[PDB]
Amino acid sequence: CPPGYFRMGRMRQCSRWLSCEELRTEVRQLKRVGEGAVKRVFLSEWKEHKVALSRLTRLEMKEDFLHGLQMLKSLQSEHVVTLVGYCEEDGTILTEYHPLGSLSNLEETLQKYQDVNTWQHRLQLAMEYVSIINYLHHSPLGTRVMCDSNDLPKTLSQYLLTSNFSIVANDLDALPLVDSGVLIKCGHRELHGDFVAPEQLWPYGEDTPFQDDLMPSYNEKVDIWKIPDVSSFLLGHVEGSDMVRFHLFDIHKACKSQIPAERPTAQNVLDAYQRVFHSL
Ligand SMILES: Nc1ncnc2c1ncn2[C@@H]1O[C@H](COP(=O)(O)OP(=O)(O)NP(=O)(O)O)[C@@H](O)[C@H]1O
Ligand SMILES: OC[C@H]1O[C@H](O)[C@@H](O)[C@@H](O)[C@@H]1O
Ligand SMILES: [Mg+2]
Repeated sequence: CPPGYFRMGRMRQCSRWLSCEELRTEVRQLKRVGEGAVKRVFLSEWKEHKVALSRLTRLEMKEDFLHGLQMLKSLQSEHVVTLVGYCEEDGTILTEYHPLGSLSNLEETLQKYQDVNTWQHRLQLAMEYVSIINYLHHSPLGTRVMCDSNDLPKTLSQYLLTSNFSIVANDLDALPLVDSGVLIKCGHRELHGDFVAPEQLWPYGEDTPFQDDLMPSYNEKVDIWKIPDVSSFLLGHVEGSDMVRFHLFDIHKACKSQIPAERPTAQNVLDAYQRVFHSL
């Protein structure tokens, strides 16, 4: 669809984005389905279509809410959830509903849908995830980083499983730009652990207390760092999974280089995933 238009369901053609009056008069809210530091999300209906209605939680998270909306408007593509309508005044966003929901439900979903509970389909799932990262790193709005991914469940929370079994990014609230000398930080609070990239950890030791003003900024390689965790989750433990992990060890090891500049690009990881896929 051209910029500003959407298509879903049995729509053969593209319709303009809905506005405040259409959301106020034509959408019937059905039941809560998610939440949400920024949005409260409701399964809803609009004509024959199930849609998601995301409502701003607190007029204080407002700034994060419009960022995701602006990201959503400019980043429409096969990799992002379809934007249907929005209303800034009401702090609402309308998008295509995906009844399989969060990527977290993958294992639950794959038991009906076991024509696709194979290693081949899971690895293709993993290739779609990397394709999104590659798209975000080369987006209409420049290189964008999927900042809100400090642990596996939270990272998966941000993507949806479509009924065809593609993946799309959904939550784009935290999407800083990397560029000029423009680097980024994922929040203002100290990050800990091994899921975040090591350059996201405080670098100055226990004898220097954390000060965000001293925390050095970083770039889109923090997304590369997290690829093997998402890929491994998607492969799961069905026949062939460990065979695929074996062939992915080294590309995944390059994804965990302590030195960010040594990690591959998303395009490199995708390329290697494809070669491994067709070889097996
Ligand atoms: N279009 C949709 N179709 C189906 N389920 C959805 C849809 N949008 C959101 N949900 C569900 O509701 C949740 C909404 O979370 P999300 O949009 O990430 O809100 P949020 O406030 O930004 N959460 P956070 O990650 O803390 O910033 C998702 O993780 C899904 O479980
Ligand atoms: O919840 C929003 C906030 O969450 C975490 O602190 C980080 O991952 C940030 O990038 C993000 O801005
Ligand atoms: Mg989220």
